[PDB]
Amino acid sequence: SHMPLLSIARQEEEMKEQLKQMDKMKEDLAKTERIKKELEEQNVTLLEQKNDLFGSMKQLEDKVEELLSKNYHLENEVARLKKLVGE
Amino acid sequence: ARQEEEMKEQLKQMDKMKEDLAKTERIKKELEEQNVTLLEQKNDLFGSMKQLEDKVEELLSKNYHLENEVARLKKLVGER
Repeated sequence: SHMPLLSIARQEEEMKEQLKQMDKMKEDLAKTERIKKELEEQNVTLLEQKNDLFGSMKQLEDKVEELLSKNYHLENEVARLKKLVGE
Repeated sequence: ARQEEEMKEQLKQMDKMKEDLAKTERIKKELEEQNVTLLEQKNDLFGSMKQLEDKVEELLSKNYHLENEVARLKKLVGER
């Protein structure tokens, strides 16, 4: 209250306003902590999932490299065989 | 004076409270940015994953065709 209060009354109004603001902070903290913990857990999971996608990525790049080389060698054999028969 | 002391104690507890909250919010926002960046990196990886799988399927099918073409040609040439 902004009305002119007497010390005895202002004091009581101030103490109530403090407990209130305190409970508000206790609530803001509890919620932020909860959200913080869920974020920790999720990031751990995401990181683990990302490292797995990287691992799969590599296996595939390798598979592609292996197939690209067998492909070129095949096109060269076809060209060699074709020229020999005349196509 | 006695009530003024009760006020001070409440304030010391309050300061500590704001301190724990400020700290918790700072770590939280940090974790949020790390969380969004990871989500995006995971999305990137999926998209690149598909491209590669398609390339593999394509190369595997060309490979088999080429092997059949090489087989056909050898039978004509006499090679074994």
